[PDB]
Amino acid sequence: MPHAFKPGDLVFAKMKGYPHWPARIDDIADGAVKPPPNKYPIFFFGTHETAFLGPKDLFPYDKSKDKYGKPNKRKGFNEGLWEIQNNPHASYS
Ligand SMILES: CN(CC(=O)N1CCCCC1)S(C)(=O)=O
Repeated sequence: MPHAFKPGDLVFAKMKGYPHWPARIDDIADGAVKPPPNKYPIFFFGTHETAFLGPKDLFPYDKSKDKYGKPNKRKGFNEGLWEIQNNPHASYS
């Protein structure tokens, strides 16, 4: 059965107005800003943006890739697909 989300989990993350987007659950570094309660820090591949999202917007990558893992014209998306497939745990700083 599934566990709660944890840092390093890979997902497609959904934001109003954007296609389901390759992303990961990030860690929070020592001394770094924490997310609000019930929210996770989501690192979006390709754009390298962070937003705070709850589970309703997080789709596990293995289950969802056949549906959501296809090229999109949006800035940074295809770069994102390469990152999530080829080096999802690297430093993108
Ligand atoms: C987090 N993204 C949306 C977003 O806030 N923005 C898009 C990038 C420029 C700033 C505004 S995403 C899903 O990576 O496209």
